[PDB]
Amino acid sequence: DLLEIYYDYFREQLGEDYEAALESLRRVQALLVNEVQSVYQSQGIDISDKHIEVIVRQMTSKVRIDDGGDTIMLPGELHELREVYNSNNTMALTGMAPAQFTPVLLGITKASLNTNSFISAASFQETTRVLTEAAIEGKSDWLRGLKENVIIGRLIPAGTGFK
Amino acid sequence: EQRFDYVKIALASPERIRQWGERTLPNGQVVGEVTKPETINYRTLKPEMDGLFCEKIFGPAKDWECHCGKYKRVRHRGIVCERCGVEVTESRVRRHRMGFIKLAAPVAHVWYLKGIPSYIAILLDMPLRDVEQIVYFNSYVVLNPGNHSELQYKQLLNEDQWMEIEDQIYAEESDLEGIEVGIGAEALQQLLQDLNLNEESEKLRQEIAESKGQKRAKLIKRLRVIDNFIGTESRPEWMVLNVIPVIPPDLRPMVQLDGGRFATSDLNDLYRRVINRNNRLARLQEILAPEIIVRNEKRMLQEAVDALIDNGRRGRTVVGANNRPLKSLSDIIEGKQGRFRQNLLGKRVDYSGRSVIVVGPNLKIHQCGLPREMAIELFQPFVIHRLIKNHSINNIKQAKKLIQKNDPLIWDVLEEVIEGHPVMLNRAPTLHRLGIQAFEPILVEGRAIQLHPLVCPAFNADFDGDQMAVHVPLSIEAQAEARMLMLASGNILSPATGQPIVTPSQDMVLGCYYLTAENPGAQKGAGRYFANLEDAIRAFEQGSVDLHAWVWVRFDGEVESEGESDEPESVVAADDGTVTKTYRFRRIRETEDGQRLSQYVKTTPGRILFNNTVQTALIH
Amino acid sequence: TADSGYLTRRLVDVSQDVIIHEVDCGTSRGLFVEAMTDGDRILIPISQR
Amino acid sequence: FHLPDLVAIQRNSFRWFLEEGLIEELESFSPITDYTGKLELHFLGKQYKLKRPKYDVDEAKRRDGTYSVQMYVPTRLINKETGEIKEQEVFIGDLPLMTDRGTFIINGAERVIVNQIVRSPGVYYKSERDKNGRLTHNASLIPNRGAWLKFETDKNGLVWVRIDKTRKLSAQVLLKALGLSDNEIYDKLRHPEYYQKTIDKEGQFSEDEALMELYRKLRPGEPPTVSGGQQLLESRFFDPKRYDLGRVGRYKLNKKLGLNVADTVRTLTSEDILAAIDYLINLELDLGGCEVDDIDHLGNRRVRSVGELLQNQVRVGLNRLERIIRERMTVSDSDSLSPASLVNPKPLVAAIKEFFGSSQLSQFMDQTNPLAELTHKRRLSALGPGGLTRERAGFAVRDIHPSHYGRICPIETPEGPNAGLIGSLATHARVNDYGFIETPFWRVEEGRVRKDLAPVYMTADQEDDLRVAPGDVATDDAGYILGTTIPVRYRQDFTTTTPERVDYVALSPVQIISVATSLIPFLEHDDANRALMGSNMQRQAVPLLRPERPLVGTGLEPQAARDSGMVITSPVDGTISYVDATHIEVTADTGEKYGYALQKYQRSNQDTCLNQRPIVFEGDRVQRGQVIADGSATEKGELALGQNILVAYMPWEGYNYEDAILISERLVYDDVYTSIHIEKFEIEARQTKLGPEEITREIPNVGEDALRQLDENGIIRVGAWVESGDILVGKVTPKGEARDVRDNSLRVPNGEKGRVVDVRLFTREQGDELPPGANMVVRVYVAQKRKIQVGDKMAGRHGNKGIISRILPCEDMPYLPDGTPLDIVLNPLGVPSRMNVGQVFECMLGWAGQLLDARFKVTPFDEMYGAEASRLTVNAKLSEAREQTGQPWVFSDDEPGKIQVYDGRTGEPFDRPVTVGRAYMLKLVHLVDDKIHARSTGPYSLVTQQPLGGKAQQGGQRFGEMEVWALEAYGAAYILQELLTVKSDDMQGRNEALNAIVKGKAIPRPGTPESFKVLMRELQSLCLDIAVYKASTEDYEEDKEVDLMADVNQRRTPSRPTYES
Amino acid sequence: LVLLVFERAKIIQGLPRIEELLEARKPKEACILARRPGVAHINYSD
DNA sequence: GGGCAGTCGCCGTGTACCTCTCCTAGAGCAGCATGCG
RNA sequence: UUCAAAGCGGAGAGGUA
DNA sequence: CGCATGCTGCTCTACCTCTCCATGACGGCGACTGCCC
Ligand SMILES: [Mg+2]
Ligand SMILES: [Zn+2]
Repeated sequence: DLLEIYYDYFREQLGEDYEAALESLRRVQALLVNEVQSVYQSQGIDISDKHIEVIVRQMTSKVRIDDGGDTIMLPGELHELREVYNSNNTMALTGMAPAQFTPVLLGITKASLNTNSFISAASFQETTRVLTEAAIEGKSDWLRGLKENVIIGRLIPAGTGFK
Repeated sequence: EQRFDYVKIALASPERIRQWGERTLPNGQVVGEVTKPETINYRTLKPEMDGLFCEKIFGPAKDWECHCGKYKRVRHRGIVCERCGVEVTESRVRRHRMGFIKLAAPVAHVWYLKGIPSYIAILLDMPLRDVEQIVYFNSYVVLNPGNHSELQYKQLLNEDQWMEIEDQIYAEESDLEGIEVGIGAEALQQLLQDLNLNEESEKLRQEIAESKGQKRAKLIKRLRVIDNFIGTESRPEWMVLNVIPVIPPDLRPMVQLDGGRFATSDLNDLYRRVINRNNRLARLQEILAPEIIVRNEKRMLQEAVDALIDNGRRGRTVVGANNRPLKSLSDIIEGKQGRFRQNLLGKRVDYSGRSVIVVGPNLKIHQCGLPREMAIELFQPFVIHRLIKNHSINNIKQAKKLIQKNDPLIWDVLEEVIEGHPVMLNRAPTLHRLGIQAFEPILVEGRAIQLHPLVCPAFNADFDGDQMAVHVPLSIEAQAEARMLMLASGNILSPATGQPIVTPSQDMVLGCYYLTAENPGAQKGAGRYFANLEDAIRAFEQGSVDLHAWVWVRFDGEVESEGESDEPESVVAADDGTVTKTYRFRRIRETEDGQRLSQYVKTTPGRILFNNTVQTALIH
Repeated sequence: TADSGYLTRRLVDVSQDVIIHEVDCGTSRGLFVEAMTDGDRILIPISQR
Repeated sequence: FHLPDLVAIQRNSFRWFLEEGLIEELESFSPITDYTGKLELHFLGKQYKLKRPKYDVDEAKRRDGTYSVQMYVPTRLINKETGEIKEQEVFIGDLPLMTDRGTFIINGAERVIVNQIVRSPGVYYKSERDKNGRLTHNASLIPNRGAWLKFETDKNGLVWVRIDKTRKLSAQVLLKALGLSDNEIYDKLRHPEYYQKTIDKEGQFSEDEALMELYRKLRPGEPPTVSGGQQLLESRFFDPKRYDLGRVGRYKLNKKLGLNVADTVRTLTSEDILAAIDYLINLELDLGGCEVDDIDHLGNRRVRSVGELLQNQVRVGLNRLERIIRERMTVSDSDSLSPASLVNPKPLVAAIKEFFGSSQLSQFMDQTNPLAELTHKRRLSALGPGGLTRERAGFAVRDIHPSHYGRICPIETPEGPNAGLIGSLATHARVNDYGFIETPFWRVEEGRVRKDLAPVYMTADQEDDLRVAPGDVATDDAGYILGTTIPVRYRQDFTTTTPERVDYVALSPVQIISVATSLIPFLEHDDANRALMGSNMQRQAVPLLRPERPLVGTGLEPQAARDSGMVITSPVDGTISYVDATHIEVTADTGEKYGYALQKYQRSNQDTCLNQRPIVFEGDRVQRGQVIADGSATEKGELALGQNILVAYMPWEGYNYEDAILISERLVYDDVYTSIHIEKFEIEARQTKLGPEEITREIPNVGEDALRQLDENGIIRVGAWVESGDILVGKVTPKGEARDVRDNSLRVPNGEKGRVVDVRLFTREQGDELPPGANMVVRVYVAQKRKIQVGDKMAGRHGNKGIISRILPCEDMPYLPDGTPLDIVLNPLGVPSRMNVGQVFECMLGWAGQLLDARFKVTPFDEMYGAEASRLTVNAKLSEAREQTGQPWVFSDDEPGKIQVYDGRTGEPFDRPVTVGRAYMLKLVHLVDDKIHARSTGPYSLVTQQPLGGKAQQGGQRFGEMEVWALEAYGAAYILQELLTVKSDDMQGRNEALNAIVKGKAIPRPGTPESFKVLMRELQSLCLDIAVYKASTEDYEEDKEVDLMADVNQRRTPSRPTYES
Repeated sequence: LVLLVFERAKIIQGLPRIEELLEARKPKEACILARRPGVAHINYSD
């Protein structure tokens, strides 16, 4: 609800919603990072702050689509902020009707099940639900990232197998 | 240049399922259908001709051998026998061929009916309870309400309601032409075939354009599902099964216990139940039995196929010999002990061993001690190659006999085989990347692995019962990469924070503290002047000064004392402009408005030892 | 131990695809780093951060 | 030490089963009648005519059979109308018998039935608090066997009832359906307006509609019936065959609710329900005499042992038998029948066999030494069929309750997933006939302890209103309590009172701990975690070649050894006339002869020796109760698990680092810490459809250089030394293919050697029973002697573990001011951070005892007599030893426990004196000969084609996913890919890699592993259309589906990698 | 006899707090202001 | 219709290694030991 | 010319780090 | 002197239904359900 408060304030004050989304996400990100680091430092444990920043940006990088103007985006879909922004810009450059959106906070388990590869998600949790949804949508997996080249037996795209 | 680029998934049509099985033969008929529930012959350990282990369908049991034994030899390639029609080829093809079972009555797939989202209910605009009642023969459904007033499309009737409607339709008095059809079976195929996705999508969009309230999310879900089916070019009625496939027989094998008893799988029981019920229902349909028994058979067949696909999801679990559930097809893939997490994301490997660890001092970091009984086993192919090339033996069999006989030359070869070959060591709960490291092995005598004391905190190891696992790399790339990226002598800092990770920890810090401390008693030889540090060390080594005495040494360099007085003291302006400033721990003597002439430091022989050791290590 | 292991597995699966592919995105945004202090006392100095 | 028989739970339970446990179940089922009521079967279950066992205990052990008896019950068949009575005796089953030590012998293995701690039957009240609502109270009524009942109070003041797991319903329906008018339920209740509110809100019910509604709610979908509801209630609560409170359930109900119902009636009645409702109302209204219950209290928990569990199994089998009898009796119209031909004992035999062989309450015995054996029979478990489950047990069940005091040990538990779920009975505790644990106390009158008045046993609930003092309080003449303030316990709290106001005193200071923890001297100077470690590790020691008593024992050693039944004491008070390694004879004063036979080099469940040796000589005067022979883990009378060795506390040159141990070479050539281990091998000759199997020495493809030690019958000879890969028994099977036999004779597994000591063999046509289809059985026993070596685990009694890392020649060890080299050097870094201060006390007292030849005994908690008793005693003993010996270097006043030590390599003394003493150390069962394994290539799994797992079958090491993550973090790509494919399941790349390595070429690129193809087939079999595709190069071409299951290279692909030649 | 009421003056956090923070769950505290303003009347009513 | 409290059911809960035990019911059919006149 | 006869799945109980 | 009957080993196949096998775990999230406007 802190995210909603910030988004509403910045939408009432600022004009464009892109900057409101960015500022709201920035403030929530800072709060989360500081809270986790404080909890760890209460004991005698020290970790660098990049390690927590990498994890936290995986939770605050999506948006919920509302009233898509003319793109192929029904309400209720979760999409990356950058993709939505680029599509809206390229569509409204000619003068079309843009789409609305609202930032969301996901979590560490709900975000791992929203990946674009069904092989990674089926091997984590809830295999039958993921496989049924993928079968209905007719999804295809292009084998990018770890945990999918390991299953087939290929060189991982990191390290000495980068190129 | 790779074989494939991506993986795609979709719904299976009956044509595809029949095409997976149903291979052809150089005759006028196809073979790939399972028709009888027999698995194996009791008298002789052979499979039957039409069953879960048949040889006409799944391939021969013994390579280049036919069922009747008439054919043999690898000369016979791609030619089928005549007395029994079994193709002659390798037996490995047995874990490829599939086959299929043809159902006498359609059944519904339980994944698409009983799910957290149910897709049949969403597509048909009906609640899950109504669809579940129409299936399993609990109610009826109206397919055509034509020429009536109180009947609507997709309305659930009942036995008494159907009887009372029959009392009017069968009178045929008037106003009831165009007999309405009701059907107490599934009839889901007819309801799903009646779908007209394009105009349904158009109507749904037209309705969703106007008015929202707060509960248009249902229409949004329906539109999403309809659009998925339109885009994929699938048919919804494929969610109701008409044929099913059968897994190849080596993935459900028969194993023999010690006492001669058989331990068959759980899939064979489920397949047997399905086949038996299907055959019984077909037989009943042939004789034109009363319908009230045919419906019971159909319901039982539905429950059997459902229990094969997924056990205990909708109804009651099927128990086997004991009161324990049987393992279905979904249990193979879904769990923590399923295929994904047990066989694909982690496996068992060759050229590996395990043993207890003890402490080895006098080892250098990047070295480990490997027992002589494990090395001769993990390094066998390299030993054989070296025996063949140098010390010309002959063939591989002679080399293996030489190893078995325990010739003295074996250890001489092994010692030069293993030098320059790194080895990877691992401990059980690998919590970070420093739980696996590479070392260079040294052959030791005994049955325990020797570990350097300076790597214990990284492994979190301890010498009270811990055990370690050993793996070896085979190819040139693995060896170069283990030497250049994982060797234990290049792991100084930690990746979580840049603090050092290889420091003297327990008994070395105590020794350094004792050596470099101070002692008010036991101060023989205090106040003696030495030239350079080596003289002081030589005077201490042959007992003439204590380890804790206070001595003056001549040292031109940089000093760092504790409890120091940064302000100069006892400045004595001597003759000729020479000034000798005397501090608490130094005796610098400086020239007149110039540079430094000499310096002396008051210290302890143990401190001289410590600092000389560090400087010698750095300069050499 | 079970709670710690489950948490680590979830963390690994959420963030497995973060690999370094680019040299520079060319931006001008960042955050403000300051010392971590409990009012009068400081807990983590700015130089360590 | 007032200690009675330590293993008495098992004996009492089995005696109860034999006396009145089988009778009660046999007589509760006897009158079996058919539906016409013409024939009756009566089981006069009072005689049982038990037949004597056909085999002794030793014969059963050595034959690998079962020790049991046969049960025969007399029955009579009565025909109505026409008078016809037939009498006979029917065979019921085989009952395994309990040996003299409290254990069972099933299929030649020793087994023990574990005791189970469960919740007692009765009525339990609880108060639950809503998020925003008031406090609401519920009550649960739980029987021994049957349906459960639940009452609940709502937020508006309404009373609801739940039966089993049906829907909730107002209490008025249940009370009217039971047959109670308004006036009596108004009078019995104490506050009738509270129930009057429910009456008004829910409407008055008459009997007819009460049963109507009860039937409607219990069994929906059926037409209601009055008789239906009546029968449903009668079957639910009032049927002896379907409902049972038990004796304990009736006792608890009467005790809590204050009723007066008879003890013989064991089913629910109306007064119990009325009283439960009244108690709930009073608890809601805060009457004053009502209180909620605690479920972890030891007054609400019970113990079940072998008698009750066997009774339940017998009951189930008897129900099945009655079903069979009723089905079979009516199939014949004409009688032509006898009671023998009517009963079938198969279901009862099957039930008993399943209970004793395949249950999870019957467990394989722990038999490493007598202490482990003794403590395995006194164990209490909270898991099993009728208790808890591992995923459901939480923080509250694994804790220590204040009611465990003197009944369950607070120290001895496992570490890991089983911590707090298995416990051990305390030293003085005993279980009464209801199933509750008791403990003894002495009475205190006017501050005087009456140590001559028969201590009283009291349960947890009884001793809550009394003020009970601990067992360490000091009295002056076994009389008045000294001091002015005394610690007491009142209502589970610790307070202090004047010693004219205490009521009871505990018997002994060790009443709170178990038997394993009672053997640790100077325990009050140790931490609790290390005490747990030491008590657990004392039960993993190995019996040694020549045992030896401790010098600083605690006083309980002679009692912990008398229960294993391996020490022989003379009952005679006479003379000894014949002594031998296998026989002893003692003659009384004209009182005949007593002869004993001794077991020699037998084998335990864990492959350890079970020898027995005599102590006495011929013509010796012997008194009654004197030890005559002793076992393999006892010195004269008492337990002896370790040895006394010289120890010094100091660091060596890095060999003591982090729990490692440095020892001397004297412990190897003096045969200290050497043990005997015996193994058993078995081969079976069966018959096949192709033909039978023959045991003979005519083995094909073998030379006479490998048949030296066979006895021209195909079986090895006694006294032969067998190394690895040696034939023991030669067998040939009739293969089908000239010579048609194949060789699969059994050989010793890799890594085993020793002497052959026994070749006992059994066959048909000789009176031996064999499994079906088999002709003969051959068993071979092989023994070996193992010495201490680098990699073995050593331990002490105070929790100090270690692994041996070096064995120094005796001229390198540090030595004393008399020239004696030390035996072991221990690191002092491990003492202060773990707080084992008692080991130093033990070392110093052992030093004094060795110098005096004294063998002291110290009991735990010894500071009630002085301020610092242990230090003063140790200092006085050391000073006395110094004065008696005459050597001044023994004891110094400046550094009491420290003396000077020299360097054996250079001869120079160390800078400061160190602590030396005599320590009692033990050798554990974790030896490095059983932990080393290696593999290059071997068998593979059938489905996945991955290497097998297991030391006994040439298995591989698992590379889990955490190691995969670690290799991914390093940037490794080629090591990982080589591990995943070429070394695991790339069926064609394995042979190519091996041949390339042998030939010296480069290893070729891998392919797709087999597990991925297996997964694709499994997913296709679920009606999923999954495939792999290759993208199209040009624009409008279609993507092409790639066929994985088709090798393109027509080259050899064997199942296992093979060497080319 | 009685049940006295009093106010005591009285924190460390561990794994549950970290799991709750990383999974973005809903705790039960911390009423949050929604609009800027500049005055906070406590309004101790009757 | 709108809006619920309240309730029912499914998902999830550390890694590596070692030792021991046991593993489908019922019915049908054929050949050998036992008490009696 | 051929290889070739030693490997098997599940459930329960306990232990070491 | 010989004749009639119970016990044991092997073989061969087929499966559904209950009085339900339990009613001491805890959190999260989605889909029915009765009740009050
Ligand atoms: Mg350890
Ligand atoms: Zn043929």
